[PDB]
Amino acid sequence: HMDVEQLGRSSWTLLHSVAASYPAQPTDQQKGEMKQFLNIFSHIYPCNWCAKDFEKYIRENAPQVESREELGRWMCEAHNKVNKKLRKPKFDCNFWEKRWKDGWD
Amino acid sequence: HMDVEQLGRSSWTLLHSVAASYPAQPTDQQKGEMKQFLNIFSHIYPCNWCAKDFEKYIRENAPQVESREELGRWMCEAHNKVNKKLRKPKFDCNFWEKRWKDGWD
Ligand SMILES: Cc1cc2nc3c(=O)[nH]c(=O)nc-3n(C[C@H](O)[C@H](O)[C@H](O)COP(=O)(O)OP(=O)(O)OC[C@H]3O[C@@H](n4cnc5c(N)ncnc54)[C@H](O)[C@@H]3O)c2cc1C
Ligand SMILES: Cc1cc2nc3c(=O)[nH]c(=O)nc-3n(C[C@H](O)[C@H](O)[C@H](O)COP(=O)(O)OP(=O)(O)OC[C@H]3O[C@@H](n4cnc5c(N)ncnc54)[C@H](O)[C@@H]3O)c2cc1C
Repeated sequence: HMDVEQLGRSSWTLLHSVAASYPAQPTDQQKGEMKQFLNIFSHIYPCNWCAKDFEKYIRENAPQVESREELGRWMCEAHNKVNKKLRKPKFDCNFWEKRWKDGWD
Repeated sequence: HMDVEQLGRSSWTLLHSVAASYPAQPTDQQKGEMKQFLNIFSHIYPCNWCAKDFEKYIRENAPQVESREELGRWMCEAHNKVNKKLRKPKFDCNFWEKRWKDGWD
């Protein structure tokens, strides 16, 4: 059984929350585990076509893990690629921090 | 900002969904990435006390990744440890597959 909407909202909540909690100056270790986290996520995400695309996205636009600001923007753009594919409106990445780090809306 | 309830429900949805999609006979690779996924998750989960505990849980009761049936039960019991800590009722792990693999309730 696949409930792709609830799984999708839940999973974006988790991804954007992890990027909002990420350091502005990450350790070399924090950078490496974030890259691996994201790669593995793309292998095991339980919505099979969802997974492969996001996995090609990670290969063609590698996660930017040098800081919170870069990672958050990266996530916002990864999510917007999926929004475009689904004919949903674009999210203003200028407001990624207001939404996910400060928690407004 | 930390909204631990929505983040928590979202994150359990993702974890139980990944275990429901896991093979009954996983490849050696699938086993290794699941272990690493879970370890990294426990490092980066954005609710700091939540994270450390679950990380000690993974060290004291290592993820059982040999099959879907074992992994799903493991996840159910990991979640029940947190339910106990929060004075929520215990979930019947006998019904883990009905809930998360078949999608009823
Ligand atoms: C990696 C991944 C790939 C997916 N691929 C597919 C797919 O191929 N086909 C499919 O049908 N579904 C896919 N899904 C599901 C889809 O993305 C949506 O989650 C689902 O349709 C639910 O949509 P929603 O309108 O409730 O909000 P969601 O798109 O899940 O958004 C949740 C909330 O995030 C905020 N938000 C929206 N856009 C952004 C952004 N760019 N940056 C930051 N915050 C934002 C908004 O506040 C929004 O309400 C995928 C999910 C994930 C995690
Ligand atoms: C790893 C982790 C650690 C956390 N630690 C804390 C913490 O220390 N303190 C804190 O306040 N919050 C913590 N949270 C949040 C907490 O677990 C809940 O998610 C949150 O309180 C929301 O509760 P809920 O009643 O909406 O349902 P949740 O507990 O999130 O459950 C979601 C749904 O899962 C199903 N379910 C319930 N139990 C099980 C089970 N054993 N197996 C399978 N399915 C089940 C039910 O259908 C339930 O509605 C943590 C979350 C995670 C992911």
